[PDB]
Amino acid sequence: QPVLTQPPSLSASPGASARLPCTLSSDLSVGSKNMYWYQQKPGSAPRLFLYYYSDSDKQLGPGVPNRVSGSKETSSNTAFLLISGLQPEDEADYYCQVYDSSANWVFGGGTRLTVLGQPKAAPSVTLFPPSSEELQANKATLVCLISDFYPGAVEVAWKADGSAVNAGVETTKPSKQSNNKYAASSYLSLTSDQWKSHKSYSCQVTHEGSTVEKTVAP
Amino acid sequence: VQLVESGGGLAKPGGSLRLSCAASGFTFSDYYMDWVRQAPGKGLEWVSRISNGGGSTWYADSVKGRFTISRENAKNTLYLQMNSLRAEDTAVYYCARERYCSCYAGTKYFDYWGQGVLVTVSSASTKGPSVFPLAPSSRSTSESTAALGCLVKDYFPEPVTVSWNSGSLTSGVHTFPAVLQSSGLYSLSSVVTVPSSSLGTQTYVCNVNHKPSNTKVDKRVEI
Ligand SMILES: [Zn+2]
Ligand SMILES: [Zn+2]
Ligand SMILES: [Zn+2]
Repeated sequence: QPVLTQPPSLSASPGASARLPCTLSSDLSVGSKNMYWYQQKPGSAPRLFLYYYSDSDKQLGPGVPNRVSGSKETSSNTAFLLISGLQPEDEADYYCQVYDSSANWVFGGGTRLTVLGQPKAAPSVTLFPPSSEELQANKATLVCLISDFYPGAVEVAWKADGSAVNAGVETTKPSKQSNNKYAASSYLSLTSDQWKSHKSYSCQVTHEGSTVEKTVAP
Repeated sequence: VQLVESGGGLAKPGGSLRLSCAASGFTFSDYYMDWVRQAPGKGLEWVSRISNGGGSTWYADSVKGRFTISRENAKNTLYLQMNSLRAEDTAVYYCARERYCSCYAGTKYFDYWGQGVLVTVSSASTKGPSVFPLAPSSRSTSESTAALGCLVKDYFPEPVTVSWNSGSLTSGVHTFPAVLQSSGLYSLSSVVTVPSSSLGTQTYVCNVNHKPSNTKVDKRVEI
């Protein structure tokens, strides 16, 4: 079956051109294929980004800047999505697609485009104690919300009266936000008697060697 | 030009579901339509294709024999019938319009997409969430900003929609992606950051909607 091969991840410098490759399998010939590139940002549907057959047969998607274009390397059987003047706005997943009579719609695996040089940002941490209604149900969930950090790598540690907590912790992987910073959350599931049996609880977020800590008290 | 989908949700393995895509703002009977699929965290995979007249269908190998793409032009509705559902069928499903044209002769790219509906195939039971207020510690209320929250706890079928004050409070909302705990259930949280002064000027209620369990709760958060 025809295969469109894309790199899962690709990072480029701001103010420079990004060259997103899409190599077609030997079954197809790039010179004679309509290439369709789609853009997908987190939480939204894909949108048509660039239709490219040749230099005189381009078509940009509605709302797509003039900075983007296409290219073909026939000795590699590779199509290229070129994005000059790269900005943080251009961070998205880009999907390559062609049509074939056998396997009608064929998508590439997609490429996450990363724009480098974005400022580092410390995590903003909010710790919430269990609600009264939850306590009346004999349960207690501590909630720790971590937002607006860059890069997207944190690690959370829970403490109860300074002592490390191992059971009942569940932490999300980081997620891209609208402003290209990341968010993450950690939950401490306890019973009502485990809560109120300590003077306080701490959520401790480590980000590139620095640490932010919040505490709540029964 | 609108492609509004509906009909997702939870289905037991071997079960069935039907997806719908209502179209508006164009001659629906003039365009090819398609269903595209996206597993959580994975890429796009084409599922099905229907011509404008409806007499020509196309299916991907992973789907042949189990799904059926339909079209009702009298009501501008695209259908995706899904039988003998497998766990690998768990994904977000999109409808997409194929452009009309009449070697580059057929350009044929996907002009408009639907919003996507999540289908989850699982033997687990539907469980609606408990909604708990996340109230500040009265020390940030004597600061310049305060953070209010809602905890949407222990719901199995994704997704859950969270709004604040019936959609009228959007500036300063963080709705966090859900955590999947080892019990198989999901939990998410939402916080609004507001000026502490605003705590004396308005009330705060979060609108939590979990459609798979018919659980719609408007939770007041008092400080
Ligand atoms: Zn840091
Ligand atoms: Zn924020
Ligand atoms: Zn202890």
